[PDB]
Amino acid sequence: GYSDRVQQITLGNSTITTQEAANAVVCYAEWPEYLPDVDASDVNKTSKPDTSVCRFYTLDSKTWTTGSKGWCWKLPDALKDMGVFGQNMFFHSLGRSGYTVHVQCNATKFHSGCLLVVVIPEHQLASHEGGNVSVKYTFTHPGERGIDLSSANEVGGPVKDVLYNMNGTLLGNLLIFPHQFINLRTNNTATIVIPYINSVPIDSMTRHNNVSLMVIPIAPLTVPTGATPSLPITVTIAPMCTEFSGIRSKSIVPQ
Amino acid sequence: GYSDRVQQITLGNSTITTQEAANAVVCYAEWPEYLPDVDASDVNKTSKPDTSVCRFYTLDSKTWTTGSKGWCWKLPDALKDMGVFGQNMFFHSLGRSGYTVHVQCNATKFHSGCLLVVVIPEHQLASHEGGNVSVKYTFTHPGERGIDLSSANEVGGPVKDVLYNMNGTLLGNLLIFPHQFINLRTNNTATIVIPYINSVPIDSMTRHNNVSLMVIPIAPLTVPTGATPSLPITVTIAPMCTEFSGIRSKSIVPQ
Amino acid sequence: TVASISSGPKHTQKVPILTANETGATMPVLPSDSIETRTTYMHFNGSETDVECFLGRAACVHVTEIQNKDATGIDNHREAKLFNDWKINLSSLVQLRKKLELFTYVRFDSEYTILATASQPDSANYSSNLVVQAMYVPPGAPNPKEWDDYTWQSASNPSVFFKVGDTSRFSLPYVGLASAYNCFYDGYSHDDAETQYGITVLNHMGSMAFRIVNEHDEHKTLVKIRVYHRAKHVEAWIPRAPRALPYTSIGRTNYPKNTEPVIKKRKGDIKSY
Amino acid sequence: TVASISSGPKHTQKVPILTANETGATMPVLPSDSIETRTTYMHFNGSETDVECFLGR
Amino acid sequence: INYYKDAASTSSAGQSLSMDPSKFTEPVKDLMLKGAPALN
Amino acid sequence: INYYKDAASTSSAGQSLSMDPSKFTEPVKDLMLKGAPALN
Amino acid sequence: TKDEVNSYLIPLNANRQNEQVFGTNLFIGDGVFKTTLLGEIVQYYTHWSGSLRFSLMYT
Amino acid sequence: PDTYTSAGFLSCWYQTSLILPPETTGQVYLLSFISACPDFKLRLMKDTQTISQTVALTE
Repeated sequence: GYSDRVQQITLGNSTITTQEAANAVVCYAEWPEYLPDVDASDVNKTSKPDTSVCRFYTLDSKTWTTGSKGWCWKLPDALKDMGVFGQNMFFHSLGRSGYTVHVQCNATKFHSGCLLVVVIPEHQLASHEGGNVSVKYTFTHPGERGIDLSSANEVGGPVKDVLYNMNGTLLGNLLIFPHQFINLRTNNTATIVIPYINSVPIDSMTRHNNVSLMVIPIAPLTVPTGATPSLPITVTIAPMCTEFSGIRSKSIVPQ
Repeated sequence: GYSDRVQQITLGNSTITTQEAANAVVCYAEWPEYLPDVDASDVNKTSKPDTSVCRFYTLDSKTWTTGSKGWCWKLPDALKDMGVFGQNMFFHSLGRSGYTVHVQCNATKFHSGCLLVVVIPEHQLASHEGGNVSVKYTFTHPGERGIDLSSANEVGGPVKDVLYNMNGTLLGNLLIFPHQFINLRTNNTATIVIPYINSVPIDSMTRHNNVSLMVIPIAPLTVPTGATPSLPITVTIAPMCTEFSGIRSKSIVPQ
Repeated sequence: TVASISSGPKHTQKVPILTANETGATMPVLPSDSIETRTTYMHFNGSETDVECFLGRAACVHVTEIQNKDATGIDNHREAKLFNDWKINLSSLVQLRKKLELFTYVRFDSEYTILATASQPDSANYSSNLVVQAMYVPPGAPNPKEWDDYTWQSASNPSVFFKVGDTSRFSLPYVGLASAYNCFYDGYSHDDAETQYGITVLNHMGSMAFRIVNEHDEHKTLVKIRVYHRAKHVEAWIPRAPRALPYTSIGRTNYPKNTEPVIKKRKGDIKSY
Repeated sequence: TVASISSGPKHTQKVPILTANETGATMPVLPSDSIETRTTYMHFNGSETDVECFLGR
Repeated sequence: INYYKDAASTSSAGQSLSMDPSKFTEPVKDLMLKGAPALN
Repeated sequence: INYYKDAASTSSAGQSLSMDPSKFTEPVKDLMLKGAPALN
Repeated sequence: TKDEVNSYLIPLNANRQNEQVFGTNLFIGDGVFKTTLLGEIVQYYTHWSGSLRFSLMYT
Repeated sequence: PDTYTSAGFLSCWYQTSLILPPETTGQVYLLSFISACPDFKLRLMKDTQTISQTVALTE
C-alpha cells in the first residue's frame, strides 16, 4: 500500500509528511555524503553539529497569484539566519552541506496551475544593465526573502526576466537541471535532495552560493469560480551532512 | 627531561604551553566523559560540536594589587558569550560539559604572593542582607566579568566577604575542594580539569551554574622595591566533552 | 547492437506510454512501445559526440597585433603596439565559448597554435623576416614595459620564438587552482559590498606577451597574431541550458537590453505546418 | 603520502612546540603538534623545484 | 609512442565509451519501472 | 634513444627525488628529539 | 625609513596588559615576508599550498 | 597577493604581561623567523619581481 504518493522525511527533530508527492529527485543521482580524506585539503578537523543543523527550516511563505513571475532563493544564503545553522556559517572560515528541499502548494480538484521547481548549480546571474555591469553582493544575497522575479529592476541588482533564467538561457531548457513540477491536478509538493557540488572540497559559505532553488509558475494559476484568486507556496529546506571548518572570529558581511 | 613543570594542552584549534606548572588537578580524580545511555533520560539524540566548542577561551584579564580580595566566575556563565559555545548554550534546552581551567600569573624571583585557585561544585551564594533575602539572577550571572570580591555590596547581589566563601564557611577549609595554589616563588599557572558534576544527567545551562571558579590572593602580593605594585591574572577556560540537546527557539534571559 | 527489436500487436494492462512528467524523469520510451517494429541494428557508436571530440579541435581564441617600427621617441611602447599582452581567456570570441558553457566545470590540458602573418600596408621595398617572441607571463612575474626590457630575458618564464608566417605550437597542462575550471561562479572574491561578481581567478589560465625580436627596417610592418586553442584530455561536469541571447562581456552572463525575440514566430497559426 | 595525520586533544609533559633556536636547528614542527588535524594526502612530489628543473630552461 | 615526457603533451584522449544518461534522465529516489503506473 | 655519442648531448636529467633537508635544518652535533626539552 | 638591523627586532614593553604586540597579513610573497628566504623563493613560483612555521625567540 | 586566494592574519598580544627584574630597564625584543612545513608545495615557475636591470653588466 506504499504509494509513490505518500512520504515521510524525518531529519533531526523535525518531520514532514506529504500525502500527494510525485516521487523525489536526487540530483545527478547522488545523495549528500561527508567529505572524504582522499579529497581533503585543509588540515583542520571539521565540526559536524549533526542534528542541531540538519533539521528542516521553513522559510516565510510566498503568494502565487495570476500575475506571479517566479521566485529565486540561493543556498546557503536562504538559511544564513536559521538557528545554529546560521551561527556556524558566520563563525567558520569554510563549511560544506547538501540539502533536502521540500516545496509545498495545495489547492483543490477544481484549480489548475503548474510550477517548475528546479535546482541550478552555480547560477551566475546577469546584470539588467548589459555590458559588464556587475550584480552587487546584497542583490545576490536576498536571505530568506529570496528574489521576486516580478519585482522591479533595481540598480546593482540582477535582471528578473523569466524567459531567460536570469542569465541568457531559455526557460524551456531548465529541465536539463534536477527539477520536479507541482501540477495542482497531480502533485502538491516537490522534493529534491541536493548533494554538495563544487570544484573545491569545501568553500566559503558567505562569498559563494552553490545552488539557486527556483520556483516558477509555468501554467498560470486558475482558480474555480469566485474562488480567491491566489494560493500560498511554502519552501522548507534542511541542511544535510553539514560540516564546518576553520573556526574563529565571525564574519562581517556587507549590508 | 619531562618535568611536572612544563606542559602543553592542545584542545581544538588552540594550545597552551606552561614552563612553570605544578602538576594539574583532575577533580575527584575523574576526567570529563560524555553521557552514557544507561544514565540518559531525555530521548533526544544530543549534538556534539566537538572542536568548535571544545577549544580555549581566554576571559578578560584581572589586576592583582595589594588591596585585592579575590574574584569569582561561574560556569557555564563565564562562557555565555564565547564563540559557538555560547550560541549552542542559548539555543538548546539542555547541555552538559566538563572544562579545563588554566589560571596564569607570572612575576619574577623577587616577588612574593600566593593565590588559591579552587573549583566549588554547587556554590550557592548568600545575600549580604541576611534573613532570607534572595540573590537576584543578574547578580549570580556576571558573565566573563565574574564577581569582584572587593567591589561594594549591591542590592540583590551576594555578600562579598572573603573569610566566609560567600556562604557561611571559612576560607581556610576551601582546600577540601579540588584546588591548586599559584605561589610566585614556585608556580606561575594552575590547571584544573573539571568533570561534569550534577544530580541530573543533563540540565539547563542558563538557570543553573554548576561550579564557581574562585581565585583568591592569600599571601598578599609583595613586589620588589620600586616595582609597579601589581600583576595581571588571566583565566583561560575550555569546554570539554560538550553535548547540547533539545534545540529550538533560543532562550531570552534576564537583563 | 539492436536499434529496434521486432515487436507485434499489444492489448495489455501494462502501458509504458502513460507517465507522470511531474516526477522529473524522462522515461525511456521506444518506438516499439507504441507501434509494431522489425529488427534493425545501430551500425553506430556515438564516437563523434564524445566530449573529448566535441571540445578537441582548435578554435580561434584571440587575434591581436603588434608592429615593428622605430621606437625612437615612443613614450609608451605598449601603446604603440611595439609589444602586446593578452590575459588568456576562452570567452572573448563566442564560437568556442558557447560550446564550453554547455557544462559548469571543465578540466583539460590546452594545446595552443599561434599563427602570425605580416602586412605592409604602405610602400615597402620588401617583406622583412621577423621573429616573434611569445612569453607566458604567470601572475606575479614582472610585466614588460618596453619592447626590449630585462623581462624579455625570460630566464624562468617559458617563451617560444618562431617566424612570422610560421606557426608555433606547444601544450600547457591544466593550470587551474581548483579541481576544474569554473565555467560559472555565483560568488565574489570576498564579502565586499562593491567587489566584482562572477569573474573569478577560478578560471585564470595565465597570460601571454608578444613582441618582434627584430630591430626596425626602413618601412613599418604590421604583424597580426592569432591564438588557437584545442582542449585535450577533457572532463566536463553538470550540463546546463545552452546560451540563447548574445554575449556582452568576458565573464559575465549579461545579455544586451532590447535584444530580439530568440524564438522564431510562426508565419500562421499554432495549427500551421 | 600523508600531508597531515589525524591528531586529537593533547595534555602532555611532552611539548614539541617549545625549542631553543640558539642551537641553529629548525625543528620539524607540524600543524598536528599544536592543533587537532584530520588526515589529508599530499598528491604532489615536488618535481618542479628540483634544481635540474630550476636551472634547466 | 610518446616522444615527450609530460602527460599534457600527449594527443587527444580516446572515447569514453562510458555513456550513462540515467543520472540526467532518471534521478528519481524510488525507481520507476516502464509499464508500471507512474503514481501508485 | 641517444642519437649522439657524448654525454653532454643528452637531455635534461630526471628528478633527484633525493631530498634531505637535515643537512640544512638540523646540523646539530647532539641529536635533538622533538618533544624532549631543547636544553637539558 | 631606511633598511636597518632594527626592523628585525619586535619590541616588548614591561607592564602593559591586554595590548597588541604586532600584526601582519599573510601574503607570503609581499610585505614583511618578501625578503625572507621563504618569501624570496615563493616568488619564483606562481602557486603555493602548505603549512607555515612562525616562531618567536625571546631575548 | 590575491583576494579570493588570501590566507588570513597573524597577530600577537600580551596574555599577562612582560615583567622585568629589579635593576633592569627598557624594552626587550623578540626575534621572529619563518620557514615552510614539510607539507608545502610550490608550482608553476615564473620570473621574480625581485630583480631587474637596465643595461647589460660588463667586467
